This record gives sequence, C-alpha cells and structure tokens, in this order.
Amino acid sequence: RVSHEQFRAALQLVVDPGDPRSYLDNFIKIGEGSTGIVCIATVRSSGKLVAVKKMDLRKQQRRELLFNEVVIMRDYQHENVVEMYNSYLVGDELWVVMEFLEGGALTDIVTHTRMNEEQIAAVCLAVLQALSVLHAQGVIHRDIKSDSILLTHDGRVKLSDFGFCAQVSKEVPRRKSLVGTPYWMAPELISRLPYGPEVDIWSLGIMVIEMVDGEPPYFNEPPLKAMKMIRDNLPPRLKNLHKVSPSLKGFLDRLLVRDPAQRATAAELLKHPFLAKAGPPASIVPLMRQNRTR
Repeated sequence: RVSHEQFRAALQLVVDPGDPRSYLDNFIKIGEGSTGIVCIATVRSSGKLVAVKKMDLRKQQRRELLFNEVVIMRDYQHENVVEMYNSYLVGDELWVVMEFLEGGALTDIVTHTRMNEEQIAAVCLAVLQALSVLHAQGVIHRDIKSDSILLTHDGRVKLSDFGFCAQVSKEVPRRKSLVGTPYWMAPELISRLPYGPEVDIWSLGIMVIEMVDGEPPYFNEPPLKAMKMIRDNLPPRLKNLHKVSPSLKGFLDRLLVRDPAQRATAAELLKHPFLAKAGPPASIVPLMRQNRTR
C-alpha cells in the first residue's frame, strides 16, 4: 500500500526542488519512449538547447523504476553516458533536463543505411566501455538496443534510457523481474530465472544483428512468440553471414551464448581483436539523417 503521495515525497528529496518552467521556454516534442515523452526545450540565460524527459508517476507499469533515471545519470557519469543537468518534479510528472545529442538515435542509421564493420566496431566498443564501468559497480542496463543509443555532432556514442537498469549487491547478486524489449532479451531473462549482468552482452549481440540486418531477429513476428523462439531455439544468426569478416562472426559468437556462465563479460570483450577495426567517431557523421540526402 504505497500511496501516490508517499511516492511523490520519496522523489521530492532526490530531485532538484522548484518549477523548471521558470528558466525553460521552447517546449516541442521530439520523440516518445514507453516511460513518457522526450520534449526538447531552450534555456533563457545561456540560450542553449537541452532535452527534457517528462514521465507521469500515475501512468506507469513499474513506478519504482523512475528512480533508475537520475540515480544512474549521477553517481554513474562517463564519456559514453548521457549528462543530466537537473531533475525537477512538476504536477504528476517527473522532468529530467539532459544534454541535447545532435547525432540523434542509432535506430535511424541502422534502418535507413548499412553500417560498415569499422563503424559497427566503434559503437560496440563505446557501449562495452560504458557497460564495463556499470557492471564493475554492479549495474544491469536491461534495455540495450539502437533506440537507447544516442550520438553527438562528433558521432561519439552515448548510452541512454537508463529507466530499465538494475542494481545488484553481495546480498542480492541476481534478479527475476522481467524488464527490457522482447527481441533484445537474453533467454535466461525470457525464462524468468536469476539473471546477472551478462543479459546486456546478449542484448548488445542482438543490436549487432540490428546494425547488420537493419531490424532484430524474429522482429516481424508477434512479441510473445519472438521470445519463445529466442528461449527454445538456437542462438539467432545473420542473413548477411557471407559479407561479415572472420573477426566479427567470432566476436558475435561470444555475445550470443545461450548459457550465461559461458557468455563473455564486458571486460573480456574489450580485448577481442574485432574492436581494432573501430573507426573514429567522425566516420559515423555522413550516415546521420542531417547529412543524408535520400
């Protein structure tokens, strides 16, 4: 029996108090996640562009996850993680004022264009460098996908949408809770078992299929049957298994391991040769819609 009020009071302390509508003006909606809207605003004083994630407290499936965002954006800061400026509380909504990422989402790049290996390797590297820090401090970002990955004007990768991450300790080292995007889920999570931080390594594997094949495995299928197939059947494979290098296939084989105990860790993968192909963040800039002619 956690009242809507008792909850608000819990956030009232962890957030920046006051009304952010005081110093922000140019509110226009850019996109929409499962949690809420990512409406972008302009500052009055600086005159700079910032993203403002509004999320309703009442309209939530798992309400106590709202903490994840802000609680990870701070205490877990990094070059390949999004920067949060502030976080306020308004009416019945949670407003998180964040850095504006000019490059946009990865979803756009993979669907419309085909990335070469040197670009794909750069993205995987940046994510692992972010994960290796999170996993080491005991964090599981349980919703890894192209939709959660944002890019800068440089093309520098930034992991985002932390709402679906989880904390683990020596007391509670694993979790059962079912969280993430059906298609990018690891089997042990789909099966509703104790899952450690290796769920993200499978999910990163599914993103590599998304990066190559444009969409993830069994995507055209319904959501419930897609999971049954990932859980029951063999590790999913690429359609373009002929175009990929010997290195990439060998890399992805360590990501898409069904048995979590056998599936590679974050630290392990950083040493893998494939990530030597990783091209400069500037090599992603041409593939960004802004510069795409169509």
